[PDB]
Amino acid sequence: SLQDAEWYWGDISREEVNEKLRDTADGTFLVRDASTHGDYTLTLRKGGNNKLIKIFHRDGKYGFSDPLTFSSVVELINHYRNESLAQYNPKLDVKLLYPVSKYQQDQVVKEDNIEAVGKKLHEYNTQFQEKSREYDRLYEEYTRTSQEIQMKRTAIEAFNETIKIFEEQCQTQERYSKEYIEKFKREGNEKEIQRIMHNYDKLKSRISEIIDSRRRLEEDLKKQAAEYREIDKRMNSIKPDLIQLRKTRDQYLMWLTQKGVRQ
Amino acid sequence: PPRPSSGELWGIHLMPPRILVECLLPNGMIVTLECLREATLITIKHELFKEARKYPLHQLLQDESSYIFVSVTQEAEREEFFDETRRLCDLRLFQPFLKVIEPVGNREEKILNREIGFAIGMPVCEFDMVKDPEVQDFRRNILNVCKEAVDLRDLNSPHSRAMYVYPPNVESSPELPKHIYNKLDKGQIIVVIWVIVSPNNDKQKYTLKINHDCVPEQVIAEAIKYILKVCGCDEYFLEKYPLSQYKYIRSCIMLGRMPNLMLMAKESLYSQLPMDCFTMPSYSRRISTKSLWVINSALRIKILCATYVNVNIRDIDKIYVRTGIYHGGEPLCDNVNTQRVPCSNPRWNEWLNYDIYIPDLPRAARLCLSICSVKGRKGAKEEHCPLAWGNINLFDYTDTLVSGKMALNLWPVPHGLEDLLNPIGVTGSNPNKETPCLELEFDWFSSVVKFPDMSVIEEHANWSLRENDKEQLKAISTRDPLSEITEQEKDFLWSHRHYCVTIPEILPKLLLSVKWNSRDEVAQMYCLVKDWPPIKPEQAMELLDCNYPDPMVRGFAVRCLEKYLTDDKLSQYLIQLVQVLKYEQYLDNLLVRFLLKKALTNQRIGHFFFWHLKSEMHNKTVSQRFGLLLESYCRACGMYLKHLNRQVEAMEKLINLTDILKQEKKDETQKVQMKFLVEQMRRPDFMDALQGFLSPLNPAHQLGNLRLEECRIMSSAKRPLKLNWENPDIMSELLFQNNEIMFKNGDDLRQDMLTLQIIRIMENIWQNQGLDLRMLPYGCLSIGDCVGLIEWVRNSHTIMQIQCNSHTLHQWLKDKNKGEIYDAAIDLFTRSCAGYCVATFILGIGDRHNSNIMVKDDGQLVHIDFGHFLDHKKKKFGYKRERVPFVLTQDFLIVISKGAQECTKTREFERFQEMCYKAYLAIRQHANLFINLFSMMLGSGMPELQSFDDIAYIRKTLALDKTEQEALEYFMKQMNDAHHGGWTTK
Ligand SMILES: C[C@@H]1COCCN1c1cc(N2CCOC[C@@H]2C)nc2[nH]c(-c3cc[nH]n3)nc12
Repeated sequence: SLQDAEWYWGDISREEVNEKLRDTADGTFLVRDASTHGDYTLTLRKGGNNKLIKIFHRDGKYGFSDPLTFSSVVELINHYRNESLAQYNPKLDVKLLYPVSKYQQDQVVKEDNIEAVGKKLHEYNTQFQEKSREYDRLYEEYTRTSQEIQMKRTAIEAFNETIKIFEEQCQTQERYSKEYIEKFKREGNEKEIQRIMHNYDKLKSRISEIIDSRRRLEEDLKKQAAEYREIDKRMNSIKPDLIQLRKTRDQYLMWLTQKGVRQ
Repeated sequence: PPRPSSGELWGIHLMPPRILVECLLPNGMIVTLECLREATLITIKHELFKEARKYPLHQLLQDESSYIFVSVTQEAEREEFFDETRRLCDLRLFQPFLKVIEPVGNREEKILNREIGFAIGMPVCEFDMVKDPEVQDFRRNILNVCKEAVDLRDLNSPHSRAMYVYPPNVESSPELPKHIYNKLDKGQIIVVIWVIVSPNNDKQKYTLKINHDCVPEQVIAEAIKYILKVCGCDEYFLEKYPLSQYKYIRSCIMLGRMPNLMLMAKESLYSQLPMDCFTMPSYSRRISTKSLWVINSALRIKILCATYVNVNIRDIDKIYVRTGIYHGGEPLCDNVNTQRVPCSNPRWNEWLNYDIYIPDLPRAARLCLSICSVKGRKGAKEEHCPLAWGNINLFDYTDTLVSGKMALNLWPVPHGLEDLLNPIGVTGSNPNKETPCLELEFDWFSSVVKFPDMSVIEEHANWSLRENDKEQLKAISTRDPLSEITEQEKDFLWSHRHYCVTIPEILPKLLLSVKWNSRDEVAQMYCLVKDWPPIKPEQAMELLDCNYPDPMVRGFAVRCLEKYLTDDKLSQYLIQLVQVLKYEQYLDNLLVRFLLKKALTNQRIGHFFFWHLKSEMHNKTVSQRFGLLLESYCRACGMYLKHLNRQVEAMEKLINLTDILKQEKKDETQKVQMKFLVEQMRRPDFMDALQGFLSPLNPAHQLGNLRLEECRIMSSAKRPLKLNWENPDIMSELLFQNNEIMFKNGDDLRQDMLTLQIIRIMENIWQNQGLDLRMLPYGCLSIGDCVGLIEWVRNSHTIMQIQCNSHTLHQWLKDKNKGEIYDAAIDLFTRSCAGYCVATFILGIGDRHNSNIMVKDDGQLVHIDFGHFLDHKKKKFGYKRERVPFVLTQDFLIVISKGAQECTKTREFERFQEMCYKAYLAIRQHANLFINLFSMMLGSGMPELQSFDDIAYIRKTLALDKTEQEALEYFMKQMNDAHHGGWTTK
């Protein structure tokens, strides 16, 4: 027929086609009006790309090349739905096999009266904003958590390097100590051996304290590392639901404008 | 790693006045010492070695002058403090302890690498740990650009070194627009020159009227071995450009303001010039094959396994790995998925077979893969959500095809991204190894598979008009870079690819017709671009976007810029030129070498080159790339590194100061916060840092001493800071004596920084076309993660502040601009409404109101807080309408019509409409430039600017798919529907 076939989508934009053809198998096709009348543009999927094949028009005949043979766009689409495009241009060796039908546009409509559609559109629009606020909120905790984890990790890097310094201090003190505690052992200077020992205890204590500060920070890191993974999960669960929720909202809106008076 | 916070210690934003510091003496002793937070190391080292005598083994301690301090900084780096004049609070210590050590190694080489690490925001020694060969090769091989720059910099006497420090801020053409030349009388421009007296530095006014064509040396000779300078800042007329070409004079012409200039002896300037001495680093000191075309087989990659993914089993059903071969943004073949495995068992070992010939893989071929979650619980439609992504270059930087097993750490999905793959994303592995890891395996061809040479390319290349046809080719070149390109037109260009050389501008469209999946067509195209006449710079840039990845293509683009890109336009488009560096596959390319060469030969360029790179060092996807580029720049930028660190340390204290106000003191009243803020800004460490340094908004502006009275914490949410300085220039009474800036810590100013850049570019287009739509594009700069600076326009108040009646806005302008100056204020308010009304509609700026719009006593309109742009409201509410954000209200129309009722029926509103129509068409004429500018920003990270389908918004507000007669009728219709009638056609 005329403007009744399913692959004719009238005045859809290239973006509407790219989404209708995104991640589609080679051969998926559809036709729309000229972006720049009544000129037409067949859109075909080939090698993960969206190829635009203009449908020229001269004195009641349609075709891709100069010898416009076909007398109707329906006759052109149906022919190449069974014949390969390579006969026209060898570079495109595929056929119109997967038609994008208006079935998807009329899908999800559900209701038939403007009020029901509008009342239902208002329900979906409410749930969408409520899941967007929920998502945007969850995203900030996601970003905040990710940053504070990077900080804690760098801090633990600092704790290690610091502990290495204080441990170097110990082995340093052990080397000089013997050469002098043995000299006091014979020089009867017992109280000077106690002063050296006391400073060593002061140093071992700090090391034992600094290690516990790293232990508590490492414990906090485990707590935050998991809290990040739970946030990531909740986000990878809200993203797929939020998407189609937005699409369903847009469709109800598309249904409302078409059924309503247009300019 | 980079610093966690900006505090004086980990977990503390401010040291108390006194604090305890553990000192590790070289004899194993540990001495606890109480120090003033502001104490210097030379002092602490003194008191420490006085106290040490009270401890054992004090005999074997050498002289205190024989030691220095070392400690662990908040970057986990063990730093040696060779500058014992630094304060304890300025050390960025992790914990309060100091070790005493005898200095070793190259002391000079250590001091530089510490200064370089400070500006970078990361220890340079971390680059030494990088095992990646490409990294080290970049660090060594990039030095030749450095040397060649520092050589040209001192090729002559101080004059050459002067052109580097104070380049001429000149336009790209000395031709004066017809509306600018009218301001001159008989082609002459009156100028006043002041000369500081040799004794007592008195001012000698010497008004004179001279031709705009006359070179600075010619006006100098008037005076009835010397240099000129602008009073108030540090920009010098060091070249023989026409005085009109210099921006300061050209602006003064249109603004009617009389140019005030200062004459200098040129010896005080040459003497202050330092010795920009570059020294080779340490990594420069210490340091069978089969062609790709010979490999006969199809491409295949074994997806072995992955570690984990974060998603509860109760919501997501299965997971799979989606892969795909890409050349830029377009796939070289249909994407190939693996089998759907349960979330808890990421294992495939499934050799993915791609429908592509191995010999036909283009040079820039890449693999884009991601781990997706499938959720088929909602009917026939099963939702696919991406979990993590990653990209790889099939050829490494050495033309060597990949082979063997490989491990890859994947990145999180960028907010707002909905596609299953992210081919615009950066290549390589994620440095965060606490992320999912994907095991792959490329087959191996019993030899190192390499890409054929340029010689073999041309061999395979040589192996292979109607006037109306000529017109179709011409029109295809004129179309914008984002217009639809049908297959018929692709073959049309490909079949006439040789004739296209006469119309060089068509090359972008021509490259889109190439079957990059065909070694045959690719080889032939290499030969056409090799001998393709250079194109204009604004059009070459398009070749650097995510659509043109091939090296030969990008190389040609680079050589166009090297040949025809002025230092003015390079500073004008620097934002995008820095952004496009993310798209390059390898660290060492011609683009980066050209930019670095320009950064090292122009300080006005290198300054923003540095801050643009620094502002994204927090971003782990480009931190290594920009880190290595910053290391090379600082290693050779000469003495300006000292001034950059002065800027970095000043910002670090403002970040710390504002961090305390919004964290530790968030619940205290503003009367208490100001008390705390004034008390902190009076300390020695804070005044030494935030006084006497160059302004990051404009290194020509000298930020001197603070005016604490004018400083104030803004009574807002983000708690911004308004700061005031004194202009130390002797002639500070001319340009300005107070330089005010708003320090914002919390709001991402990148989108606002880009919007102000496009507004400048828009105003430049108008001035060249005789349209003084006097716009005030104040300065905005992002210097970190949600940290930035904004120039404070003096004497401006919001339209809501003015109203605290319809005529209220007009009666206010009647005051502060009463009398003979009235017609000037109205002319500015109108000319600014036109530029803003057109710029906001074209871009889709967030709605304006009495708070986003401001008016200066000048009558100048100043919009603020643009925020969103493009189709940002389409995702929230699915409306397919182009919005009119800036709707002139009755209050605004009364001002334009000089207070006349029936404002739509006045000659002033007629001229107002003319400016809008002329400005809208003017921009529409340059739509190729603006579509490329946004195209070069797709990998930036702004949520409202991700896919080319976001840029299509400006393709609609400019009605590009309509005729210029239909576009002006569309603009009128849009403006007339938003203003409720009034816009007429004449
Ligand atoms: C620096 C700019 C322009 O010069 C005048 C001052 N200016 C601003 C003033 C202002 N308010 C004044 C009133 O109290 C609240 C708030 C502090 N808010 C802003 N927000 C932005 C902005 C820019 C990008 N994004 N946002 N600029 C300004």
